[PDB]
Amino acid sequence: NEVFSRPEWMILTCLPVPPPPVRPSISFNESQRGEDDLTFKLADILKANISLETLEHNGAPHHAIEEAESLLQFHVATYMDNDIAGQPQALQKSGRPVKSIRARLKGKEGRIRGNLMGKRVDFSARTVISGDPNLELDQVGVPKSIAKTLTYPEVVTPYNIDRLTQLVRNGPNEHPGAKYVIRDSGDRIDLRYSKRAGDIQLQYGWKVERHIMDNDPVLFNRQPSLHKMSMMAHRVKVIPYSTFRLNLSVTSPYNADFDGDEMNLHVPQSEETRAELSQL
Amino acid sequence: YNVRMDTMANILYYPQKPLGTTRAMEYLKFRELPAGQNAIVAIACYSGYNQEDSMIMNQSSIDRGLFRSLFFRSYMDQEKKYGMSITETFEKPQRTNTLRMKHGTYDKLDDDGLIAPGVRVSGEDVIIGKTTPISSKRDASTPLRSTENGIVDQVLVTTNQDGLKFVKVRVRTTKIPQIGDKF
Amino acid sequence: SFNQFVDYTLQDIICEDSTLILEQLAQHTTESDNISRKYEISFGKIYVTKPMVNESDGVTHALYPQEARLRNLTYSSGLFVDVKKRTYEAIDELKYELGKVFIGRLPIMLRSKNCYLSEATESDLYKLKECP
Amino acid sequence: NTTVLADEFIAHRLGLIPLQSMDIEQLEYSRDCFCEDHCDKCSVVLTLQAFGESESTTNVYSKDLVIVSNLMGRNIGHPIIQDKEGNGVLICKLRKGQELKLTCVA
Amino acid sequence: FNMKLAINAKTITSGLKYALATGNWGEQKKAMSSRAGVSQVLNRYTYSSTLSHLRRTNTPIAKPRQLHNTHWGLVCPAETPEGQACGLVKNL
Amino acid sequence: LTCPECKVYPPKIVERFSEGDVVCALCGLVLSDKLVDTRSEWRTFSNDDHNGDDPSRVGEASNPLLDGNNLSTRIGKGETTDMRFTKELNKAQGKNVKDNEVQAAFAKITMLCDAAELPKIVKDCAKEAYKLCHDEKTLKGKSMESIMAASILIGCRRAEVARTFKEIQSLIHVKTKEFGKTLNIMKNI
Amino acid sequence: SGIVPTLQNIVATVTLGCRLDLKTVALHARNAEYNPKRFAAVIMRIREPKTTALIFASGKMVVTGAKSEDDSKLASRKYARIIQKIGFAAKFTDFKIQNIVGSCDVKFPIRLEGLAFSHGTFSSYEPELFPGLIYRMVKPKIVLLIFVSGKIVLTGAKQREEIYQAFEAIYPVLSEFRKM
Amino acid sequence: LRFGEMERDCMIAHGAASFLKERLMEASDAFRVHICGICGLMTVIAKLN
Amino acid sequence: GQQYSSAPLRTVKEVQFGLFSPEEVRAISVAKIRFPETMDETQTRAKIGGLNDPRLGSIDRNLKCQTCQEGMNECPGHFGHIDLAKPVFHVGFIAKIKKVCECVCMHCGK
Amino acid sequence: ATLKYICAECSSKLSLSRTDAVRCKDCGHRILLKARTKRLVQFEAR
Ligand SMILES: [Mg+2]
Ligand SMILES: [Zn+2]
Ligand SMILES: [Zn+2]
Ligand SMILES: [Zn+2]
Ligand SMILES: [Zn+2]
Ligand SMILES: [Zn+2]
Repeated sequence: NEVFSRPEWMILTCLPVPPPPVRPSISFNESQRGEDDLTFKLADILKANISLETLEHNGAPHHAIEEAESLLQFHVATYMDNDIAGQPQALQKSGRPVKSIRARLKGKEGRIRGNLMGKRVDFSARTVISGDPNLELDQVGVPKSIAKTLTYPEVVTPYNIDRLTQLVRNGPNEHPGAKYVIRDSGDRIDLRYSKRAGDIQLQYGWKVERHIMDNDPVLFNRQPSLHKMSMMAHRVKVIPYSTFRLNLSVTSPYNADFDGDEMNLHVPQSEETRAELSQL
Repeated sequence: YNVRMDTMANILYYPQKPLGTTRAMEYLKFRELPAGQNAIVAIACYSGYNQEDSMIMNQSSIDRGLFRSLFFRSYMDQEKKYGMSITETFEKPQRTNTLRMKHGTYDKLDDDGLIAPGVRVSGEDVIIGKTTPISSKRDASTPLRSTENGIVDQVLVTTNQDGLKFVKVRVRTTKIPQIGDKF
Repeated sequence: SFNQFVDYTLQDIICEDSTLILEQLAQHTTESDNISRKYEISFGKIYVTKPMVNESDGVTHALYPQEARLRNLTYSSGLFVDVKKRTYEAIDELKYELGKVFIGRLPIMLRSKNCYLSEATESDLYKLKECP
Repeated sequence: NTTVLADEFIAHRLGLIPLQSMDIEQLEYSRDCFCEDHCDKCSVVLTLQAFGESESTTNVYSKDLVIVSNLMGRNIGHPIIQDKEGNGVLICKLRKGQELKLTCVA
Repeated sequence: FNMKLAINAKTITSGLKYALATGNWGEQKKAMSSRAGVSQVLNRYTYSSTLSHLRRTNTPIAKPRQLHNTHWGLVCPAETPEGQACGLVKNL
Repeated sequence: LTCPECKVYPPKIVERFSEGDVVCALCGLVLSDKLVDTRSEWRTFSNDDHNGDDPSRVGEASNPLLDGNNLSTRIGKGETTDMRFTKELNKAQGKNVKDNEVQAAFAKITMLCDAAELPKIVKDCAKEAYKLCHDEKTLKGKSMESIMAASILIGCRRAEVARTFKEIQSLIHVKTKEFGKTLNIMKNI
Repeated sequence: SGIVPTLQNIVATVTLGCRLDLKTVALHARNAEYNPKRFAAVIMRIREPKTTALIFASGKMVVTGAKSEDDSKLASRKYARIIQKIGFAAKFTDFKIQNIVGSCDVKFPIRLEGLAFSHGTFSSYEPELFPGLIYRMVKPKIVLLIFVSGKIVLTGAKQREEIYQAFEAIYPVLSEFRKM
Repeated sequence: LRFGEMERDCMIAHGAASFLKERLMEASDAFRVHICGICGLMTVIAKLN
Repeated sequence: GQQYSSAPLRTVKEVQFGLFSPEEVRAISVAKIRFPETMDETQTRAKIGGLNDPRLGSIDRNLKCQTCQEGMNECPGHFGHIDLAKPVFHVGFIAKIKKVCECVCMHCGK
Repeated sequence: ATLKYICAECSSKLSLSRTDAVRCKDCGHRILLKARTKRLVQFEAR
């Protein structure tokens, strides 16, 4: 394409250098410092470059230049891809091969399969499941500790204002309590440490990050997840003891038993998201 | 078991030899060093709390010591030497001249940077105080796992093959049978 | 298995390639040339001590399994080999002639012949803070 | 505690040792009692000091428990001894320098 | 020809210490292909767990997982893992 | 960091790592939300991964105190490799290579400590004593096998590893009065 | 201090202004030794004042061993006079003292390692090499050799006054580290 | 925890468009860039202040 | 949080893949990148005007990000360039390049 | 009357501090435990 991809652009003449975010560094203790494999591979490209530049500038010995060119060719090439068929791998002192860019995107656990198409998440919780003849089909027994950690951001409104103020007063340690207060201003109030955690006076529009409570809709899931029924919306039921309790008849869709199975819990953060769960 | 420092050790309070045994166990030292207890077991449908591979335990028996166990975890730490000048230190860090302190408490530390054995600990608390001077100094201390707690069993101070001061801390808990507990 | 390797296999490994020689044959111009030499280095019997430890302050002493596990050491013993260095020489066809060295620390397998705990009685092990 | 057993292992056993509860009805539940922790009106204080003087294994029995609190002259806190030889419950075994010094609040 | 300068002790000492520690049965901190898991930390959960670890067999890479007739009296017909290593980890 | 609302000179702030927040301990205002695990982050640089399967392992640790900042990989054999291209690309690294080779005098110190039964902390002091005095005009033209024999007693005299000068005379080499003057011109530096 | 260092040796140079045949000097002068294979100069000594001269082919010489400025100039004149008496157009020129050495005895012992640790920037003490402590004084620029015995050596001076000023400056610190 | 590929699928099966967006954005990764309207690149030097 | 920008919030409707014209790579770039040195202004504690932030992205809880400022939790990080001594093949397209040569005249370009 | 460490075998109240190495009077056995804390520890009776 004459605009976006002329064939002349396939060959590399100039090299875009990625910024630190793409190749982070870490400064440990003044005699320990960690650089990313790319920063290594780049330095080789550079060194090989600086070398070949000096050779061309000086008396070009033809065959000592093309010798230095196919070194540069290697470093640049091995930087984008280190798993090249026929070629030797660029290795990093310890004997391990350099993590090329290709290789960061490639596999499951790559940037695609493992950071975009699936990623770990916050408002998640996991524990051993156990059955209960006294839970209703659609509910899920949630351990007090798990309820006390997972939070729902509720907007201060005339309807909830008084209730919310009470959970705020209750605080992070009591069971129907709250963890944070989010002001209009954007800054987060930590009820655990704020000197004003007592005398906290709410304003319509603020958000109270309150504990997960009985009858909140939550996504319950048993992995693998080869089913839409492997992830279903349940009513919370805060209970004692460290296990997620489920109604026995709901065992089959998840494909769960109580021989040591664990299950995942995800908490929606929006009125919209909650509706999605409860309604679909 | 009482004389060795291993990461993790699980010991049964009252082990029992099995009532039903193999002639081959004689050689396996099993009756001398057992892996369980002979429980009074009913195969019954009761409250339906034993459905799909779950079981009901006699809470009365659990109190009497049925299936309790000891638990020992061992935390280690080195006093590393980073070249000609930089040396880590065992001490109780002061929050004014020490960066990035742990929110946990440092009060249980004696001035040598260790908790004396016998003190009861708990989550996020600081077992071993360490700083990595760089300039005044950052905090390199060891806190107890946040999901655990117990009482410090033993604490030993040593030097290694080349003579780096390093310290091992044992923490003992007693794990009573609970709900999601596998058998 | 381990014992067979210590008592026999170890010696045969020291004796397969074993001896190595370097020959310095001159230019045969004139003195100081016209001098052809061949030097030998030979490996004889192999020795192996009981397990030991080399502390920071020079001193070497025996090391029991319990001290190894606690001070995070290696339960290894010393490997010693008889070395001999011969010298030979000719002028411008006739080769004419003109101790025990430490080589490494080999880790011992517990209860093997070389381990302290091998000839140990029940009461012995207990004093050694080992479990019988 | 210089014993082969854990502080809490021993502690657990001490609870399972039966104590005279004849006059239990004239003792208050500490929860209902008005002090700060415990007192005489609500508890029995037991003491246990044991040491391996003998070259042979030294045994620790429920008989080795001693009442240190004032009983208000009521039938309470006496370790129940049904044992023929009159020893009661075997709490622990000590060797030589094995010492066990503790205090119990019943 | 100074002897102490000639023979490097650290060669065989740390050369064995590496293998035994890490488990990559080969030379040395530049290992691959080297066979990892040859040396491993002894299971000390229960006494039986320790015993069965000192009688464990690894088979790296026709129908290997199946219990062969020739395994009679030599290898345990029951003691094998479930999944991936099933029938490739033999127990004496 | 200092709380914008309060501002007391000793700024009492906690790192609630578990909730991934940095809080002001007084007013409770959260001062930061993005918070990273330094232990696990350091696991990406110095790991146990020598095979090459870990996707987390993506960097390597270096030593800026001893070798400065010389980032450089090595052309070596991989799974699918012809033994030809390894030789050429290595014979090509030969033309691009003096003082970047005097680092093999660290291999002289390392092989001397291991022959003298010396700890890992002594070598790194002997290598830092040698790097900061081998190109000095104050040492000028001293016996080059007696200035590294003097920097080993300099590294031992700080790491508290007792080694007499006659103990290092037995190793190499040492000319006594020659490595005794050199042990003083460096001592001033 | 109450003590005055004793001048023990004075080194001076003298240009005789005229080339010399060392081989001839060695042949006609008594008490002369010439071994070009080791030193390209004739070594000659005289008894009054007791000194030793190093005579070069260039006509320049060094006179050593003199204990006073006068003895140094006087001895220098005698050597030149001999060179002349032998047959050279030698002349007494550019006389110049290049170094004066003096010694003392403060009479008391000295804890040297304490003095070295105290004045680390000026003193170098390592009994292994040399038993005395080397103190490099800044003003005046004089090097001192301090011994446990209380014996003091001062050198590097061009004027005898520098030896005296060097000793006065060091006496307080010597006294401070007296073993008593 | 990991809201992985197979979990994405279930959400896609349910038709939980907004629940998915939330899991992938608000509940994890989510970031804001400034892009150019001419060459749709993250080139923009946003001195937003 | 993450501070407000007056820029219009929009959604991505199309993604236009292509290759980088060296002219453009040069044009985007905010730094030359001349030296294989990381930071360490010879044994120091600051980045070298050469590799990472010669005039680039920002790190270590410090704003300095070339006027842009912001620092870590806002800065996307901007690119530098490196000027290569001679052309080299992009490993991915070693074959599309080959095929293009195979299709066209290696003298007139037709 | 106060203490610190112990012989892992000849158990003999030792005690020390900085640079005093880490040995024992006679038997070197550089192990040394650390003995209890005076402050009484309290326990649950169940
Ligand atoms: Mg199951
Ligand atoms: Zn009371
Ligand atoms: Zn643009
Ligand atoms: Zn920026
Ligand atoms: Zn054409
Ligand atoms: Zn002792």
